Amino acid sequence: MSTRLKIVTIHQEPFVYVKPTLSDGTCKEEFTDPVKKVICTGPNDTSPGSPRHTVPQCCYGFCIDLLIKLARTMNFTYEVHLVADGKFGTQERVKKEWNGMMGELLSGQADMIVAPLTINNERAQYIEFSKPFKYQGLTILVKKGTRITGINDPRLRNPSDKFIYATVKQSSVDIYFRRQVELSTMYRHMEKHNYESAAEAIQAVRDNKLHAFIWDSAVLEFEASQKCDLVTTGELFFRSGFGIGMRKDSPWKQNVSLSILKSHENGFMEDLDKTWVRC
Amino acid sequence: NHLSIVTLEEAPFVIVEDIDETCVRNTVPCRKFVKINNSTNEGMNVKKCCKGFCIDILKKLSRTVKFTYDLYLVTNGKHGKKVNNVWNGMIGEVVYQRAVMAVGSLTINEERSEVVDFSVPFVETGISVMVSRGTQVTGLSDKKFQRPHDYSPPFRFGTVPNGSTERNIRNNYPYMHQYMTKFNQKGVEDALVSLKTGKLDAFIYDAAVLNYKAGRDEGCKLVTIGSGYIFATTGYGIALQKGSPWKRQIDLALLQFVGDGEMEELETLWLTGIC
Ligand SMILES: Cc1ccc2nc(Cn3nc(C(F)(F)F)cc3Cl)cc(=O)n2c1[C@@H]1C[C@H]1C#N
Ligand SMILES: N[C@@H](CCC(=O)O)C(=O)O
Repeated sequence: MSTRLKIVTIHQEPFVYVKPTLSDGTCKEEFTDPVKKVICTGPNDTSPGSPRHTVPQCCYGFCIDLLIKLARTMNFTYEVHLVADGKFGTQERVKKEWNGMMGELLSGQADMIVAPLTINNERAQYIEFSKPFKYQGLTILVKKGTRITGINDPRLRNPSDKFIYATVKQSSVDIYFRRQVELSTMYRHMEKHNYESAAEAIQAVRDNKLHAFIWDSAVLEFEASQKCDLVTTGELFFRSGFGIGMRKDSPWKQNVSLSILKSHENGFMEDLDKTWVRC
Repeated sequence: NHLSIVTLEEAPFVIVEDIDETCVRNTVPCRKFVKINNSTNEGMNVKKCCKGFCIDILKKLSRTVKFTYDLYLVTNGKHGKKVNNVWNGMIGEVVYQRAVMAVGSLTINEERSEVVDFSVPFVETGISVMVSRGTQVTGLSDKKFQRPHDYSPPFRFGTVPNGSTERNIRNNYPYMHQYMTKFNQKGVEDALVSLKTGKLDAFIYDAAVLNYKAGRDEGCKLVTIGSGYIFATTGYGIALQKGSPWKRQIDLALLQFVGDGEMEELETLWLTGIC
């Protein structure tokens, strides 16, 4: 007996902060106004091909504030968990299979995806995306001192083992560089250096391991505003939106979108942007 | 397969021209019903030519989604206004099934979404504020807009009513709205002239149109406050009948156009400016 919604999310600052619980299994009461926090069960152990031990964790950020607003608006009960494999989600050949939160949602392990999940053709062929709650693009994260003109820079268009540039494995950035033949040369360099997570990639730019990180501007711009040793370069390419993901059959699809439109019109979405996003 | 499509002129999205004796270059044929006189319902469909950003989008969706169309310009209202729970404009055309879809500078909003289905947004818009360069306003939240009579003389500002902008101001800023109605403008062109000739201080309007207008302003006098800042961000979408079988293929083709860099090609071709 349960008409409670299974919500899947991923660790992605500043949208989803993931921190451990206190010694009693509760969240450290923080303040912006109180910081609204949820219990999010997830694997404590990263690394591929390793056993995943589900532990309660604390979840907060732009997307959590958004979920709470969605639950209160549509009158739904929910429970939150982090994506077991730590990925956003691509369709790979095994017969083809979706991995990450995409795989999770399509199998019924999740009833909803609440994360900075990019709306794209490949995913929209299989799932329902709400109206976007954020419009953003792709940019490049370099170390303060590195110079690049953008996506048309010869250090990227003409790759070499000298300058290492990557993205996140099983992400939409991976889907974009793979689908486009005009970027096949760049995709061939990237495939060898792609990280399991954006945090790992961001740290690798801090530790001189990675020299350029092609990622979502909403995340890169936020990162550059905190970590002054890193800066974003060039304008925005593949301008895309972030949306809520549901199965095509979902009875919440029309109401999820109306709530998002409401929040854009009444300033709520601009509030989240001020609270969580905006050297 | 052969769809009735409604549009409305608004440059650079929809541009209407007179026929050459057919439609030339990048123009598609569009009809407009023109009344014989004002004391009859009798009229005739005049053959015209349509081009612009949204017309190129239609041409691409026609080819990709594999449909043919009969494009017409709305004559009852403009974009869409619900009067006594009865929609006019492009929205009304779709609601009352005279059009399978509406293509144009059509803003996605919550109340319109209740009566029509929208495609994914394909142009970022919302509310922007145009002023002569040097006007000290922080944006819609500025006390010059919020409490205009706290100023001697008061700030003179208006919008073109009956569209999504006035609806948003009516809903969010009740005092600002009732104050604004004396500065209502017949259209964009009138509004820009009033600004340029000191009859108006600020023009509150659709972000995408205002940014295009600022980018093409002669002498670059007129600007949008902030780096072309957008309040109540939303987008332009194709409006379709509730539960339309065309929505799916149309969303997929639009997201395909973004993936392939076809969107940026149109944005470069139609929307880039000097200023
Ligand atoms: C290509 C494109 C162009 C404009 C655009 N503008 C908004 C602006 N916008 N629009 C809304 C609205 F909810 F009204 F649709 C919310 C926001 Cl943010 C969101 C958005 O995602 N855009 C997109 C991506 C592909 C489409 C998708 N999905
Ligand atoms: N694009 C607007 C028209 C202009 C406006 O009222 O801001 C709409 O669809 O209503």
